[PDB]
Amino acid sequence: IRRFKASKFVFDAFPDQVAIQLNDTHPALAIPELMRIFVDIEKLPWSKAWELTQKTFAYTNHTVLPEAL
Amino acid sequence: ENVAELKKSFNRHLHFTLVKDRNVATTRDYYFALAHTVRDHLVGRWIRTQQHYYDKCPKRVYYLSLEFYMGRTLQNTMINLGLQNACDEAIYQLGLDIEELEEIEEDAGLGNGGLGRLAACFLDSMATLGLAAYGYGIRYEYGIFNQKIRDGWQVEEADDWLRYGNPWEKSRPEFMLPVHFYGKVEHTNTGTKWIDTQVVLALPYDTPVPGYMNNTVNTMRLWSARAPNDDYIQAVLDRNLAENISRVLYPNDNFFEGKELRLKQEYFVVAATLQDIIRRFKASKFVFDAFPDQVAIQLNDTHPALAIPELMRIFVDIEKLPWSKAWELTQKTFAYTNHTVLPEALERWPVDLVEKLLPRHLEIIYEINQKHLDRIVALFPKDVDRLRRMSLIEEEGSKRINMAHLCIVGSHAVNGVAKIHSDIVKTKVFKDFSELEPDKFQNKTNGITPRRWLLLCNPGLAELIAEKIGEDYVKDLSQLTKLHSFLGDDVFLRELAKVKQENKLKFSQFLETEYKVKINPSSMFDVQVKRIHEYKRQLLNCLHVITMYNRIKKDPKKLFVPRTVIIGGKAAPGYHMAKMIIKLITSVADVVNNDPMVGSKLKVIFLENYRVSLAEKVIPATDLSEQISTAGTEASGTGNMKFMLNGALTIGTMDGANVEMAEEAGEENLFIFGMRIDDVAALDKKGYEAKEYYEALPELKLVIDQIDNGFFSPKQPDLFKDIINMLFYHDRFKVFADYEAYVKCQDKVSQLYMNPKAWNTMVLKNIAASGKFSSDRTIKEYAQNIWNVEPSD
Amino acid sequence: AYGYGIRYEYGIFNQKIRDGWQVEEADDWLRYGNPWEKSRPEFMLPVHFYGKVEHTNTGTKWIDTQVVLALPYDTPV
Amino acid sequence: ENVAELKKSFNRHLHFTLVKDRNVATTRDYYFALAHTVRDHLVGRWIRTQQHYYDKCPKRVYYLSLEFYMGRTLQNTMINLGLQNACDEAIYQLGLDIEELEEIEEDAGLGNGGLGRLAACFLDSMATLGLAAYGYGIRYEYGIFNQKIRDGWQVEEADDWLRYGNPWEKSRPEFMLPVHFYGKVEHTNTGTKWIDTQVVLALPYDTPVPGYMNNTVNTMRLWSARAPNDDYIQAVLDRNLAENISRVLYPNDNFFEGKELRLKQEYFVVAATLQDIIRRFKASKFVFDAFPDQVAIQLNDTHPALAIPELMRIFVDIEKLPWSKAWELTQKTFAYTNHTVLPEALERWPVDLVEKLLPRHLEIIYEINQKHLDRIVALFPKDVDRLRRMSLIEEEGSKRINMAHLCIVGSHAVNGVAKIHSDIVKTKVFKDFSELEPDKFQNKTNGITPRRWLLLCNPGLAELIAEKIGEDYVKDLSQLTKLHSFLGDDVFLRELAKVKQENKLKFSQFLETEYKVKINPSSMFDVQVKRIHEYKRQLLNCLHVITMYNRIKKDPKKLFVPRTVIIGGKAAPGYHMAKMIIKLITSVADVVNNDPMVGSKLKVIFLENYRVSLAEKVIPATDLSEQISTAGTEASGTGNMKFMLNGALTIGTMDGANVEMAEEAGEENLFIFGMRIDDVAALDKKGYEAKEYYEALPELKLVIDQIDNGFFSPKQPDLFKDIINMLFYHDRFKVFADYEAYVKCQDKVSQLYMNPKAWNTMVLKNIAASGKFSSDRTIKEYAQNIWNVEPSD
Ligand SMILES: O=C(N[C@@H](Cc1ccccc1)C(=O)N1CC(C(=O)O)C1)c1cc2cc(Cl)ccc2[nH]1
Ligand SMILES: O=C(N[C@@H](Cc1ccccc1)C(=O)N1CC(C(=O)O)C1)c1cc2cc(Cl)ccc2[nH]1
Ligand SMILES: O=C(N[C@@H](Cc1ccccc1)C(=O)N1CC(C(=O)O)C1)c1cc2cc(Cl)ccc2[nH]1
Ligand SMILES: *Cc1c(COP(=O)(O)O)cnc(C)c1O
Ligand SMILES: *Cc1c(COP(=O)(O)O)cnc(C)c1O
Ligand SMILES: CC(=O)N[C@@H]1O[C@H](CO)[C@@H](O)[C@H](O)[C@H]1O
Ligand SMILES: CC(=O)N[C@@H]1O[C@H](CO)[C@@H](O)[C@H](O)[C@H]1O
Ligand SMILES: O=c1[nH]c(=O)c2[nH]c(=O)[nH]c2[nH]1
Ligand SMILES: O=c1[nH]c(=O)c2[nH]c(=O)[nH]c2[nH]1
Repeated sequence: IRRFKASKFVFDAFPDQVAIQLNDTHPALAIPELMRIFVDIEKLPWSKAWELTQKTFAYTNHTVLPEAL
Repeated sequence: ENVAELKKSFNRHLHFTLVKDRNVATTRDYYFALAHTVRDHLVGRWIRTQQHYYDKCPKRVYYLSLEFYMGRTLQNTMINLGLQNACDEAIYQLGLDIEELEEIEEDAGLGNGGLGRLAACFLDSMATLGLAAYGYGIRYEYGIFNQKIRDGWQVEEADDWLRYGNPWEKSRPEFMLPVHFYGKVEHTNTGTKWIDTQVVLALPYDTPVPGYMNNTVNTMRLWSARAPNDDYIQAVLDRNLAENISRVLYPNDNFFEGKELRLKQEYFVVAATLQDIIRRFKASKFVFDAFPDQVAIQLNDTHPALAIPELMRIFVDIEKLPWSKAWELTQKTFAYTNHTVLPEALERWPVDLVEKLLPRHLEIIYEINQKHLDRIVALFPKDVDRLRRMSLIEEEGSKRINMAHLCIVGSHAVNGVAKIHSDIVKTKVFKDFSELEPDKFQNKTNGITPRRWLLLCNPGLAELIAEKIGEDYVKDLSQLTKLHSFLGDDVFLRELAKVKQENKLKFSQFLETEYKVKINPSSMFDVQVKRIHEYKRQLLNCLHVITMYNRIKKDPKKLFVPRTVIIGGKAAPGYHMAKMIIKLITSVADVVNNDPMVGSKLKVIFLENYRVSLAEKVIPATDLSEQISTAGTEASGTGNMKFMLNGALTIGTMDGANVEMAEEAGEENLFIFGMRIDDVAALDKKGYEAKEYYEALPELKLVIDQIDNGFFSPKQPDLFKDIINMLFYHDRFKVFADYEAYVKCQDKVSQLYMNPKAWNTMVLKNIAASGKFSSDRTIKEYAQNIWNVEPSD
Repeated sequence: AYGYGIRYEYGIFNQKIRDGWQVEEADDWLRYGNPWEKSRPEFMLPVHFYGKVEHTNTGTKWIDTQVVLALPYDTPV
Repeated sequence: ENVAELKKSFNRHLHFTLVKDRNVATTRDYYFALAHTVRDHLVGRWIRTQQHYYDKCPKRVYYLSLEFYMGRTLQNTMINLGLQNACDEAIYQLGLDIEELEEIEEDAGLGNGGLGRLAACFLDSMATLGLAAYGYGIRYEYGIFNQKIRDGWQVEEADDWLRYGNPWEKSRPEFMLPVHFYGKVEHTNTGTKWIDTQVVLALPYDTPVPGYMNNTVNTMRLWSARAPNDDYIQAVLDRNLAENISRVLYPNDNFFEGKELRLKQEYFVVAATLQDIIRRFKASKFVFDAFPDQVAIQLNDTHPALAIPELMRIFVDIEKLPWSKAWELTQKTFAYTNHTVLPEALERWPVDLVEKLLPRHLEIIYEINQKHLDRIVALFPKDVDRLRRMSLIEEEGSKRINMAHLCIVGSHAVNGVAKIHSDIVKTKVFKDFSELEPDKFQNKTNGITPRRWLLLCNPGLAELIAEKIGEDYVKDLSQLTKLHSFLGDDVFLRELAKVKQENKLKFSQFLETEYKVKINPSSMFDVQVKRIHEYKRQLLNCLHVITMYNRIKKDPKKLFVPRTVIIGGKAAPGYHMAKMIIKLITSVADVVNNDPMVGSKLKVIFLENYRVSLAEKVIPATDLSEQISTAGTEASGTGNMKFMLNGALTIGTMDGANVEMAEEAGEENLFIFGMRIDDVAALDKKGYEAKEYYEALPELKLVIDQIDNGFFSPKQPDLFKDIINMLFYHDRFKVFADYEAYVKCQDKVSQLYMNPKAWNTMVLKNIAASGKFSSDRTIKEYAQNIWNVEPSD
C-alpha cells in the first residue's frame, strides 16, 4: 500500500496496479488484513473495499490432504 | 448511510425536492440533492442534542458575535459525520464528481477575517467538545463582498449568497422577537418605560454545528430583520428601511466606522439574543439568582457591548430586579474578549447618536459609569486624572462612549488572544483597570479547528499523519508531538514532501486555469493571504518581490531558487492605501510575469477573492507562510497557525502568536526577523526617519525609485505617489525599518529550500509542534477559566 | 514481480542419521553472513498482535496491541 | 586519499555496497558509504601490523576487560589516519554535511563509565605508542541502555546498537572456540577431566584500533556467544539461552550484582580469551617456559578474575604441566588493577554458585588458597586471624570467594589508579598482602587520550595550542607546559576565551534544540556529568542549585553571575536512590527554568543519555567542572581530566586524581574545598549526626525543608521522603558535612568568573599542567614497570 501511494498512480486503480498471489492458505489472513486496512484505516466503505479486495487477490490451492487443511 | 442507500436518497431528493431527472438536472440541482441527502443525517442528533440540553440543563455558553466566517458547509458536515468516503463513492457511482458539486456552494462569508473565523472555529470545537454552546449573530443578506480585479484594481461585487437558497439554515418562526429603536423614556411609578419606539422584528435562522464524530449537533442562531405588520405603495416599499438592518456586513477589518446603521445592527443582534436567552432560561426547568450559573455570554470584541446595558434593562425595567442585584448577575454573566489595540479600530460611539437611538441604554450606561467612578474616587481620592482615564465616557469635545471600558466593568473576565497581546492589554492599555482588578484580565491564545484546517483541506496530510500515529490527534492535537519520533525517518520525510507536492500540483492547476501565468510546479510557493492592511505589510513583501526581480535582471544566470509568490486578500472599500497597495502588487506582477529574462524563475499572483473556501486550497499548497506584521500590531493571527499545521515554514516577526509558535517549535525552526516590540518602542522615541534607510540601502533605493518613477506604471508615472509619500513621511508600520532584516531572512529561506531534507525536517518540527494551536485547547481554557462549563466525552 | 516472505534465522533442519534414525540439527544458515541479502532499514514497519477491539463513533479501532517490528531484506532475482 | 579519489570511493560504495543513487540514498546510507570509504584506509596497515607482530614476535599485551566504552569510530579513525580535512572537503563537495553523517553512528557503548572508558583510552594510547597490544572483551548485543526522561524520571530503552550493522567490526570465523559450563570432574589416571559440560561457542569479532599517525593498527577482539550445532521448534528457540550470555552489558557502575548470568559472561570472556592466547602462542615461531616473556595479561578489575584459575586449568589439565611450574608462569603472566574500594562493589561469588557452574575452577581455587595459607601459617605460626583475613575464601555463613584476593595471589603486580587510591589499597585494604609482598603493589595514575579528548572533541583548542607550540604535544602531552610562556599574552588569552565561547554557542544550540530552555550563551557553564551515585554527590550539587535559586528569589536585583547548570548521567536500573536523585534534579530544574523572577539568571538542565559521544560535545563547552565526590570514594576519576584538558576550571574535593591535578597545576588554580581523607575518618569516629548541620546552617534548612514539604513536587508533597531520610539518618557520603564549604567555594568561583582575564589565566595554568594526564604516559609506566614491553616509534 505504501508503494502504491508513492507511485505515480483513491484506491480505485489499486487492483489494476496490484496483484497478490496467495501461495496456499498460509497467508489467507491477507484478505481480512487488506479489508481492515481499507476499512478501519483508509475509511473506505465495506462494499467498495470488498470489491477491491477480490480483484487484488488470487488463491493457489496446493493440496487436498485433510491433515494439510 | 451506506453507499446504496445514499444513492437512493440522492435520487429521491433530486426528484421530489429539486423536481428533476438526470436529463434536465443542473449541477446546482445535483449539489442541492447531495446537500439534502447529507443534511437529513443531522436531524436526529440535532433534535436529541437540543433536547438533552433542556432535560439535563447544563450551563450554556452563548458566543455573541457580529461575525461568523463559516465558509462552505457540505464537506465539513460530511467529514464530522464520517460520511465523506461513502458520499464520494455514491456520487461517483451516479456518474458525477463530488468535488465539482462542492464548488457550487457559496461561502457563508458572514465575516471579515480572523475575528469572524475565530468564532467559526470555536463553534466547531465547542460542538466537538460536547459543550451546550450556541453562536448568536446576524443573518446578513450580503456577506463580505466578492472581490474582482479590474485593470489591476479591486472592484467590489455584492455577495448575494442566499440567491439560490441555503439548505443549511432553518427558519424558526415561533421564536421571532421585536426589537425597539428610538422612542422616549418615562420614569413612572410602575418602573421606567421605553415608549413610542420604532419596532423591527428579528426572525431567527438556525444552522446546525456538528461536532466531530460525537453525535453532538449544536446551533448557530443568526437573526434576520423584518418590518412589522401594524401613499400605500411607498409605505410598503419603505418596509425596506427596517429590513436594511440585516442587509449587509460592514466590510472593515480592524477599523471603526461609526455609522448609525452599524449601531443599529449591534443593538439588533444584542436585543434579540438576550431576550431569546432570557426566554429560554425562564422556560428552563430551573428568580434569576441562578442565571449566571446557567448562562455565560462571551462578547466577541466590543461590537456586542450594548449587551451589558441591555441585560440590565431587561432585569431592572422588565423583570423588576433592583439595580444592585441586576448588576451582580450581569458581571457574572458576561466575559469580554479584546481583539485589537490599533487606535483607529477602537469603538467610540458619540453620545448624541446613542441618545437618539437608544435613550434607555444611554441612561443605564451613565449610571454604570457613575457607580464606576464613585468607587474609584473612594479608593483614590486625589487622582483626578485617573477618573478621567477610567471613565466610560470621553468628554473631550465630541462626547462619546468608550465601549471597551463598558465591557471591562460589565464583565467578570477580560482576555486577549495571544500572550504578548493579553500582556499589553492588561499592563498598558488597561493598566488602571487591571491594577484595580488583577484577576479579571486573562489570556486565551487563539487556535484553529483541525477538522476544517487539516482533515478537510489537506486529507493527504491528515492521512499520512494518521498512518504514523493514529487518529487520536484529531480530537487532541497535542498528539502531533509523537511525530517527533520520525525526524530521522527518510522515507517518511519523502512521503511528507510528496503530500506537499501533490497539493502544489493541484493548486497550480487552479492558478493556470484561473490566471494567464504558467506555474513552475517545483518552485517555492511563497504565500501571504489575509486582509490587506498597512500593518500586515503586504507592502514590505512587495518590496522584496521587486528586489528579487532586479537581482534577476542584473544576474540572469545566478543560481536562483525559483519562486511563485502569491499575495491575496480583500481591502476594505474605503481604505485608500489598501487599494493602492493592491494596484501596486498587480502592476509588479504584470512586469515580472511578462519579462523574458525572468521567465519560470519568478511568477507573481494576486490571489483574487480570498475567502475561507479559497484558504482551504492555497494553504495546503504553501511552502513559505508570510506573517510579517510590525511587532505589536497583530494581536494573534490564526492564518499563521493554519500554514504551520499544513506543512509550510514561517517567515515572520516576533508578533502575536508568531511568538508562541516559535516557543513551541523552537525559534530556530522559524524564520524570525526584524524589530521586536522593544525595538519599535525605542525607534519611536528616537523618531523614525524613513529617509535614512532609503539612502542607506542601495537595493531598497532602486525599488523605491522604480515605483516612484513609473517603472511599474509607465502610462501613469506618478500613480504610486501616495504610497511613496506615506512611506517616507507617515509610515507608522516602519516598512523600511525591517526591509534589510526581511530581505536577509528571505535569502536564508531560499538557502534552506535548496536542501530538501533539511527543509522537510524543519517542516516536520513545525507540524509536530502545532498541537497547542488547536481551537479545542483554546476552548478548554475558556470553559475552565471563564465560562465554568464542562464537556461530554 | 516481487516475492514476499519471511527471513527465517533457521531454515529446514539439517538431517543426520544416528543408529539408523533421523536426527535434526539447526540450519544456522546465516552464521557466517549472507552476501546475497540487502537489509532495507528505511522500510521497517510495525506489526500488531493481541490487544482488543473498540467500537467507537469515530470508527472501530484495534487497541492495546503488542508491537513487533518487521525489517525487510531484499535479495536480487 | 586525496579529495577527488575519496569522492570516487564514496560514490563507489554508495553504489556497490549500499545499492543506492543520490536520489534514493538515505542519510544512513551516506554515513555507511563514508564509513566504508574510510575503513578501506585501515586494511593495508591492519594486515601489516598484525603480520609484523608474528614475524618479530614482540612480547604482547592483552588487556582483558568486560568493558570497552568506545563511543563512535568514524571521526576518531579519520583523525588518527590524518584523513579528516580531506574527507570533510570531499563530503562537502558531494553536497553533504559530514557532521550530520557522523550523528547517524551509534556509540559502541559497551561499558558503564570510567572503568570501561579507561580501557578504550588505553587501546588508543597503546596503538599510538606502537605496542603489540590486544583488547579482549564481550561483543554485547546491547550496550549500556539508552536513557530517556519521562515525567522527570529515568526510563531505560534497549541500546540495539547493531540493528543496522557495524562496519567497524570483522567476524573471524576461523577462530571460533568452545566454552564449557556445568558438568562434572573426573580425576583419572590420564589427568583430571571436566566432562558432561554444556557448550557455548565463542565467535570473535575484531575491530581495528588505529594509532595516531604511525601506520599501527591494533586489534580489539570481542566475543559473541553462539549455540553449538550438535519439541523441535522449542529446541531451536532455546538456542537463545546460550546466546543470552553475550546479550547485554550489566548496567552497574561500582556495584556488585551476583547474578549467575554475569558469572557466565565472566567465564565466557576469560575462557575464550586465554584459549585464543595460548593458541597464538603455540603457533608463534617461538614448552611454555617463555610464555610470560611473550605474554602479559592485564586484569581490568576483578571481573576477569577467573582467568587465573583458567590459565592453571589449561596448563595442568590440558598442557600437562606440573602444578608448581603452572603456578610460576601464571603469576608472571597476570597483573591486576584494582579500581575501587566501595564495599558494595566488591566481587564475592558464593562458593555454591561457582561449584555448580565451574566445578574444576572451584577445585583449583581451593588448591591456590591452600598453598596460599600454608605459607602464611609458616611465616606467622600464631596469627590465626591473619589466615582468616588473607584467605581467598570467606566462610562467614554463606561461603563465598573473594575475587580480589585471588587476583592478588595470582598476579605479579597489583595497582591502584591514583596515588591516594593506590596508597589506601596497599596500606589499608590489602595491608596483610603488601607487608608480605612490598614490591607487588604499585600505582599507575589514570589518563585520557588527547586524540579523542582534545583533537577530536575540541579542534578549535587543539589548533590554537598547535599554533603556539607545534603538534608534538599530541604524542607527548607533557609538551603542553610550554603554554606557560603565554601567561601574560593578552591576545592569546582572548583567543583561548574565544574558543571556549564558540564551543559554548555550538552546545547552546544543541541544548535549545533538544530542550525547551533558552540558554544565556554568556552565563557560566557549570557542569557535572558522570554516572549518578550517592558517593559522586550530584545531590550536593542539587542543594547548591536550590540555594542559588532562593538567593535570587530573595534579592532579585543582586549582581549575580548568570549560570547554566548542567547535570547528567545514567543511574543503574535498580539503584533507587540514584533514580530519586535524578527525579529531584528534574523537579528542581522545572521550577527554576520557569520562575519569572530568575529568568536568564539561572537555567538548569538534566543532560539526557550521557555517553561518550555526548561527553565530546559538553566537555569542550564547560567553564566549571564538578568533581565533588566525598574524599576517599572516587579511586581516580577521568572525567575530571577531560575537563582540565579542555579549558574548564575544577571545583572539587581532595579525592582520587583531583589531588594530582592540584599538584600539577598548583592548588590555588583549582577550587578545592571540603573534608579531606583525614577529616572523613575523624568525623566517622566521633559519629556523624546530619541534624547538626541542618540546624546550624539556615540556607541549608530552607533547601531541606523545601524538598521535604513538597515545594519541588506540589502534587506529591512527600515524593522525596526517601532522599530526606537517607540524608538525616543514613548518608555515608556526608552531604551536609561539605555543604557549607561547598557553597562558600561556589561563591568564590562566581567571583573569579567576573574577572575574565584572571579566570582565563587560571584556565591556561590548568591546560598547561594537564600533560601528566595523557593515557600515553599511563601506558608508558604500565609497559615499563609491569608488562615489560617496548614501543616502536
Ligand atoms: O422549492 C422547492 N425546493 C427547494 C429545495 C431547496 C431547499 C433549500 C435550499 C436549496 C434548495 C428549492 O428548490 N429552493 C428553495 C430555494 C429558494 O427559496 O429560492 C430554491 C420545491 C420543490 C417543489 C415541488 C413541487 Cl411539485 C412544487 C413546488 C416545489 N418547490
Ligand atoms: O565485516 C566485514 N566484511 C564482511 C564481508 C561479507 C559480507 C556479507 C557476507 C559475507 C562476507 C564480513 O566479513 N562479514 C559480514 C558477516 C557477518 O555478518 O558476520 C561476515 C569487514 C571488513 C572490514 C575491514 C576493516 Cl578495516 C574493519 C572491519 C571490517 N569488517
Ligand atoms: O548487505 C549489503 N551491504 C551492507 C553494507 C554494510 C556493511 C556493514 C555495515 C553497514 C553496512 C549492508 O547494507 N548492511 C550490512 C548490515 C546488516 O548486516 O544488517 C546492513 C549488500 C549489498 C548488496 C548488493 C546486492 Cl546486488 C545484493 C545484496 C547486497 N547486500
Ligand atoms: C484564517 C483566515 C483569516 C485570518 O488570517 P490572518 O493571516 O491571521 O490575518 C482571514 N481570512 C480568511 C478567509 C481566513 O480563512
Ligand atoms: C569519562 C567518562 C566517564 C568517567 O567520568 P568520571 O567523572 O570520572 O566518573 C563516564 N562516562 C562517560 C560517557 C565518560 O566519557
Ligand atoms: C479587530 C480584529 O479583527 N482583530 C483581529 O482578531 C483576530 C482574532 O482574535 C486576531 O488573530 C488578529 O490578530 C486581529 O487583528
Ligand atoms: C569499579 C569502577 O568502576 N571503578 C572506577 O574506575 C575508574 C577507572 O580506574 C576510576 O577513575 C573511578 O574513580 C572508579 O569509580
Ligand atoms: O473605510 C475604511 N476601512 C478600513 O478598514 C480602513 N482602515 C484604515 O486605515 N482606513 C480605513 N478605511
Ligand atoms: O542495582 C543496583 N545497581 C547499582 O549500581 C547500585 N548501587 C547501589 O548503591 N545500589 C545499587 N543497585
